[PDB]
Amino acid sequence: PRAPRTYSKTYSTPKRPYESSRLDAELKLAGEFGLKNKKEIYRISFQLSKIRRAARDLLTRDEKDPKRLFEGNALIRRLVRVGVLSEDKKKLDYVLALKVEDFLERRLQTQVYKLGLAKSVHHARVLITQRHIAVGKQIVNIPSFMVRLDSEKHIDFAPTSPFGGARPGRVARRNAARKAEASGE
Amino acid sequence: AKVHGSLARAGKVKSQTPKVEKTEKPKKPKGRAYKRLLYTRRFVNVTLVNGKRRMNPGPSV
Amino acid sequence: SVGFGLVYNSVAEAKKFEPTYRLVRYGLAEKVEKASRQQRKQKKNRDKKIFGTGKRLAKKVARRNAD
Amino acid sequence: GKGKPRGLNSARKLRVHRRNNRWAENNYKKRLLGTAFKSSPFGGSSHAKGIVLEKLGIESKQPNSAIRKCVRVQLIKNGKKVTAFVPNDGCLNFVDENDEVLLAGFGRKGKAKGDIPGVRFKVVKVSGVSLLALWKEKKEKPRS
RNA sequence: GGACUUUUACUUUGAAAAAAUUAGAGUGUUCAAAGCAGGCGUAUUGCUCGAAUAUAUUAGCAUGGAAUAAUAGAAUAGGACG
RNA sequence: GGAUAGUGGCCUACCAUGGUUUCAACGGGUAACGGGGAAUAAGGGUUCGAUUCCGGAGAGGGAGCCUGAGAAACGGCUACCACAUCCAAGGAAGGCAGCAGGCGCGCAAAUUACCCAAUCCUAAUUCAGGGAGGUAGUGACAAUAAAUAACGAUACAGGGCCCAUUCGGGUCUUGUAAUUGGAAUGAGUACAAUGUAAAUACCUUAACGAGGAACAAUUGGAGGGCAAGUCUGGUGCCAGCAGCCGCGGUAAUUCCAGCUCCAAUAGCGUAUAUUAAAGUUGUUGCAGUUAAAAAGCUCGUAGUUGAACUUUGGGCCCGGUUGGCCG
Ligand SMILES: [Mg+2]
Ligand SMILES: [Mg+2]
Ligand SMILES: [Mg+2]
Ligand SMILES: [Mg+2]
Ligand SMILES: [Mg+2]
Ligand SMILES: [Mg+2]
Ligand SMILES: [Mg+2]
Ligand SMILES: [Mg+2]
Ligand SMILES: [Mg+2]
Ligand SMILES: [Mg+2]
Ligand SMILES: [Mg+2]
Ligand SMILES: [Mg+2]
Ligand SMILES: [Mg+2]
Ligand SMILES: [Mg+2]
Ligand SMILES: [Mg+2]
Ligand SMILES: [Mg+2]
Ligand SMILES: [Mg+2]
Ligand SMILES: [Mg+2]
Ligand SMILES: [Mg+2]
Ligand SMILES: [Mg+2]
Ligand SMILES: [Mg+2]
Ligand SMILES: [Mg+2]
Ligand SMILES: [Mg+2]
Ligand SMILES: [Mg+2]
Ligand SMILES: [Mg+2]
Ligand SMILES: [Mg+2]
Ligand SMILES: [Mg+2]
Ligand SMILES: [Mg+2]
Ligand SMILES: [Mg+2]
Ligand SMILES: [Mg+2]
Ligand SMILES: [Mg+2]
Ligand SMILES: [Mg+2]
Ligand SMILES: [Mg+2]
Ligand SMILES: [Mg+2]
Ligand SMILES: [Mg+2]
Ligand SMILES: [Mg+2]
Ligand SMILES: [Mg+2]
Ligand SMILES: [Mg+2]
Ligand SMILES: [Mg+2]
Ligand SMILES: [Mg+2]
Ligand SMILES: [Mg+2]
Ligand SMILES: [Mg+2]
Ligand SMILES: [Mg+2]
Ligand SMILES: [Mg+2]
Repeated sequence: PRAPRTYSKTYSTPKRPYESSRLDAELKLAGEFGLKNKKEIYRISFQLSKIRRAARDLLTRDEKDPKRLFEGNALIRRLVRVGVLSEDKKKLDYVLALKVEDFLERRLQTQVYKLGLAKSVHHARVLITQRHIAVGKQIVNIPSFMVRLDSEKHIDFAPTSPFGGARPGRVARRNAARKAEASGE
Repeated sequence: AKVHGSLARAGKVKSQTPKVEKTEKPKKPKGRAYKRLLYTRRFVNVTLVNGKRRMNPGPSV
Repeated sequence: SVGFGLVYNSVAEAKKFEPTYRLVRYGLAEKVEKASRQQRKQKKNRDKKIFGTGKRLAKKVARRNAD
Repeated sequence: GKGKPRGLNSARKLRVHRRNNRWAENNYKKRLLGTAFKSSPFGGSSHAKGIVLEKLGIESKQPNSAIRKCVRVQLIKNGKKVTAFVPNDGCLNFVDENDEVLLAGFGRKGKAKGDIPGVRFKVVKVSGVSLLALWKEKKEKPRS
């Protein structure tokens, strides 16, 4: 009799499971952005469906409707803060033209490669989850982080792990310890 | 239909197929890395086309 | 690390208002041994069956089995 | 025209006339008459467990010719006897008389499947393991 | 100045309307599902934004409207106004 | 009038003969507690709601009643019925649809653990008590996040802004490997401290922990629908597959296998139910000459539906909403 913990699923599956043209395009998005499985594509196709739906519902309301203005702007104001919506695409008619790569572009996955730090999307992954990266003070190991506009500049190797200073790894430190004990004496 | 026809022959073919052990090969990657294997293979290097861009052609052609 | 903290004027007042589990963390109050819940509860049901003094019915017990 | 009452005040007759023609809908009739609880060999349940009476080679319908390797199972819960197929190759030897098999439908919504006449069910586990576990030799049939 | 629906149906606005849940605002739980948290500053004795909002009307209550659709009225005048 | 706390056919006396019903009474069925709500997502709808909140009901079945503000109470009593325990056979004693646990049932559902620290409740009451509650256990019910690898060197191909008479190779760069090279990390493991009522685990973090036969991803498929094989071997209308259409009788693209390949991926398959697909229930929105379907015909009560018309047109006043012009 404890209050129920609410939850929701984050993704959706396609209506026709076998489509060559759709299975290729999904593979492409997988390889460009270093994705894991179709589910990660799917999760984003979902976000887009929800945002285009709320927009559609706003655009059938008369302009200068308090609800259309209040929710219209806030939708646009969040889409800009992450770098999904351009410095001006800022009308609602434009979010409706937005697509998935616009979201996929903002992955801390894709930003670690976008500025240096990686030289791969796959190098970018293994880096992130392995604890060397930081956004401000904070280590973030989630490749889905979705880097927001004004935090873009704080992304650099973490205060720990060799790539930020403060000791080398324990692979390296083992290699220093074999050169010592063996031919050193 | 007649229900009492012969059960004598059950498992005939499976039993009499010559057993063949599967050959050891390298472990394929799992996860994001396998998917990377498909992308760079399926379309980057473009090593297979008749114009039909075959996925699994039979030996020779 | 983030946590909470308390400063009590007059330690005597901290001994009055602290939840006693923190007093034993600080050695400021003794850890009290007690029977386990199940054992305690069971003795309560056993002492339910008794009405009165105890030791008076133990004279009743003792008056029999001399036999 | 159109033959149906359009009056603003005709909702009762529209309401009931549909209630009446819903009874030509197969899956509405079934669900209302409780056919599942009554006439179904399962109780309307997803699976039913029962014990193997005898094994029956059922010859398949034309154009196909073969012997389909089924078993006859009497259900623990209704005691109703039903004849069920055994999938894959030679699994027949995995099921012996008196063996207490777990049964499941054929996925046709109770219609018979393919070239097997009258066989509306399929074996799943013998004596509590699996057929795929046995057929693939991941497990052994429990020694009785 | 305050009070007519002859009698309705219909339609507008509003009140009265539990939370959860649904939609949705705000908030970097490291992302997220969530949660309703939190955010500043000297961190020495402090300061401070929140915890919106939208939403069944079937029926009732309050209300603005009188098209549509019903309905009542003077004919053996036993009619209306004084 | 009696009764109730009180209204009242609640009950009684007398007196009337009424009350409900095709606008479906009454009865029968429900694998029926109602609602907040849930699934499905053009809309309209369809299906579900035992189950976290509210309300109801019950405590094996019925009825009775004691105490009390409050019970027709069941971890209160009395009795019958059905069960059912102990006995010295005289007798006594019981109601897990509370928490754990057992049996039974079945396709179907976890520990006879810890604690009042939190939430709140009770009492004469800060203290006592609380299987309310919370902690841990079990738990692929659902849900979120997302490791199973990352980056370079050599050797052929490669495409190759070239440099070309004749590898006359510019300087790159994609993939490839019985070839090497160092880097990284938590899955674990573990001092501690953190967490906690005490512990567990999470977060943090010393000492450890990644080179293949490991820290080895799986489940379904590869004739069509439908994404991927005319490859090899076996079988020979047999064994088997195949939701549907189909496949197998000696060259099987469909079975049994090896190889390869596709799909989804810590998840995938199967059965059943349900929704969309279904304008195949049709108000929106179906069909009825021959495809399923106009009653042989007319009358006709309920119901449904029902021509037109009665204040139009004109003239003034007051003040709002969005509009381009300037900062
Ligand atoms: Mg929400
Ligand atoms: Mg018609
Ligand atoms: Mg109509
Ligand atoms: Mg034949
Ligand atoms: Mg056929
Ligand atoms: Mg929000
Ligand atoms: Mg959030
Ligand atoms: Mg009304
Ligand atoms: Mg008219
Ligand atoms: Mg009276
Ligand atoms: Mg009364
Ligand atoms: Mg009376
Ligand atoms: Mg019932
Ligand atoms: Mg609803
Ligand atoms: Mg539709
Ligand atoms: Mg309910
Ligand atoms: Mg039930
Ligand atoms: Mg329950
Ligand atoms: Mg009760
Ligand atoms: Mg019971
Ligand atoms: Mg009780
Ligand atoms: Mg009772
Ligand atoms: Mg009890
Ligand atoms: Mg069992
Ligand atoms: Mg289960
Ligand atoms: Mg069990
Ligand atoms: Mg407490
Ligand atoms: Mg206490
Ligand atoms: Mg899970
Ligand atoms: Mg140690
Ligand atoms: Mg954990
Ligand atoms: Mg290591
Ligand atoms: Mg290794
Ligand atoms: Mg194909
Ligand atoms: Mg197969
Ligand atoms: Mg062959
Ligand atoms: Mg094959
Ligand atoms: Mg439909
Ligand atoms: Mg309509
Ligand atoms: Mg039709
Ligand atoms: Mg005909
Ligand atoms: Mg006809
Ligand atoms: Mg007639
Ligand atoms: Mg006739």
